[PDB]
Amino acid sequence: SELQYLGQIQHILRCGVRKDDRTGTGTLSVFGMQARYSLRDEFPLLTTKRVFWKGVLEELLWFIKGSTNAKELSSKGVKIWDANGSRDFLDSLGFSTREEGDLGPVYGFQWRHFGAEYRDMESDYSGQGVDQLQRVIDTIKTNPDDRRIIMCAWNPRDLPLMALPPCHALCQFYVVNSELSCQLYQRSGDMGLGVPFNIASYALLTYMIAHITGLKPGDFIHTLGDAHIYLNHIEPLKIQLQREPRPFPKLRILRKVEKIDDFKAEDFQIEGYNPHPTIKMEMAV
Amino acid sequence: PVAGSELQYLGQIQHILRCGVRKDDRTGTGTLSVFGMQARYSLRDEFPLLTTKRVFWKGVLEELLWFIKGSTNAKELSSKGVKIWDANGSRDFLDSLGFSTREEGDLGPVYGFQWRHFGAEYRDMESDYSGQGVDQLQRVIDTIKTNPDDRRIIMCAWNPRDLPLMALPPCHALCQFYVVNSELSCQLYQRSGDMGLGVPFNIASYALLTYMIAHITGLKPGDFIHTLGDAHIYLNHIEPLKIQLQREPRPFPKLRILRKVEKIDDFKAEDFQIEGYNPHPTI
Ligand SMILES: Nc1nc2[nH]cc(Cc3ccc(C(=O)Nc4cc(C(=O)O)ccc4C(=O)O)cc3)c2c(=O)[nH]1
Ligand SMILES: O=c1ccn([C@H]2C[C@H](O)[C@@H](COP(=O)(O)O)O2)c(=O)[nH]1
Ligand SMILES: O=c1ccn([C@H]2C[C@H](O)[C@@H](COP(=O)(O)O)O2)c(=O)[nH]1
Repeated sequence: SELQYLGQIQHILRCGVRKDDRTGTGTLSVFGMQARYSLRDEFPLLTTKRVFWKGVLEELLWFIKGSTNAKELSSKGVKIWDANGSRDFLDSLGFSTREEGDLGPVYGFQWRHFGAEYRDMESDYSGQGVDQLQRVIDTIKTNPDDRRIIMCAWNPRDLPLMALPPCHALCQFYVVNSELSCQLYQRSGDMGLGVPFNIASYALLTYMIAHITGLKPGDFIHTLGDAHIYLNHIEPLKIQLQREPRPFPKLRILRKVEKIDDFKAEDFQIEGYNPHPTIKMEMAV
Repeated sequence: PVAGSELQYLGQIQHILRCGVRKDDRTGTGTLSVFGMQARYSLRDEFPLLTTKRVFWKGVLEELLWFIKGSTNAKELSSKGVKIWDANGSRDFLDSLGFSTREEGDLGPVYGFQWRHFGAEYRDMESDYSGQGVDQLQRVIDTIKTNPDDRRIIMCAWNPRDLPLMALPPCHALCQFYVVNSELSCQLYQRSGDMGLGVPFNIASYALLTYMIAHITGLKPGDFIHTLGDAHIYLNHIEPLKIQLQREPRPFPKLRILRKVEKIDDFKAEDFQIEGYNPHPTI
């Protein structure tokens, strides 16, 4: 359960090697990890530290709508991408002609219009590109034993146009005994700030697709590439590691939804979530 | 001591036999399947060519060189004695997918096309794609030489746009490279792995690729992390694998690169020598 995440934190603190990165700060890094989180009658929202669930829900709906505009997500109260869409950051990447908030062809664009010619964030891409999100839902409805149910956000062609290359680069879905499972490949995971957020993110997505396809949520397999702890996250994570985890909350979908695009934020309710106080961990940039 | 050796593969075989659920697949046969597995194989002064069963090393070497050249022609690999792709390029098979206008052997935009010209408009196997697409294979080599701490060293063969034009969607869809202490490591994401026939072949394949890139970039090979999606054992493979599972593995061989190669395209099959490979008889 949650001990698997805490075990990964401990393993990086005890066996992780020092490795500098692009942000100038240091990390303790381990390459190649895998954890398994059950989705059966529980939702893996971490209890040893309060997780920004409101951000998790809005960002996933922000992904599903295909939006690549940081202002669209920030206006919902979730400012997690405002640093990567700011004028100073876009200029540091050479995007002087882009309006502030244009993250480029990122998660939302690749999920819904993979292969389309990206112009800007306010363009209409209807009918353009590959709709991977609907393709995986239809494949599950008709051929649940398929071993190719993959949604990939890593686009080498669109890569130089992205404000930040996708961290959760590829995910695969798996069905057996009417149970829907999902494995995520995260090329680089910020164990302090991003990883707890990403775990609930793809657990919520599996709950959405299971509800649409009438399946029961199974497991979420979290595979990491460069699993790293930033140096300014060492002391906060040592505090979290000394906390006793509480029971995971449960996720209730309030109404019967037929299409993935009809999900609203008011359709989801987290019950029984009593986390420890939040731990401030600053984003590296 | 287990460590990152062949015992991990045998352990995965045992775990699927004991905890794998029955799951039908696209083929007429069944599988015992487990979703989500990960193993670690050391590349330090040894090469993970499995010893509990003889591995088609000639196929491993020729197929990787066939990928590096950007070829999507099954006949080009078949002419080297490796007929593993001949079924997916046959005339009967191409017609069953709707590719009636394709010459026999045209596998479509597959690994060789996606590794070297990702995003280019695919025509056929005899086309010239010079200057078109993203050369991921050269990009990862350049990134390792100049920015080894980069967390984006990724070569991805999964192309949703080119997917309906492929004779077979990529099983090993994405791999990532990692550098620390002058050691090059590689993690592979395999969406579905045949533990009996494919997985031992794929382990040596990407371990050999790590040896090639380490030789060019002047780094030491480290570990190869094998991540699996649908790790499955075919039902007709259960009894042969139970026999292999009762065998004691022998020490891994060593891979020797005979000459100093500067570019990934200059590697020939005669540049590699496997020494000390003593596998068990085939089952
Ligand atoms: N280095 C580095 N760069 C990154 N770029 C984007 C991410 C992903 C990502 C950022 C932030 C969060 C979060 O939880 N944010 C907040 C939580 C709270 C709260 O818990 O009260 C209040 C405010 C925020 C906020 O950011 O407005 C979650 C995922 C990321 C990373 O993880 N690492
Ligand atoms: O969803 C996300 C977004 C970002 N990050 C973290 C991983 C890295 O610490 C940083 C991205 O930096 P690069 O690996 O691209 O250098 O953000 C995550 O873990 N998950
Ligand atoms: O490099 C490869 C190619 C194929 N396979 C096996 C996995 C599956 O058993 C089958 C492919 O079938 P699909 O997963 O596409 O259904 O071939 C491998 O293990 N490795």
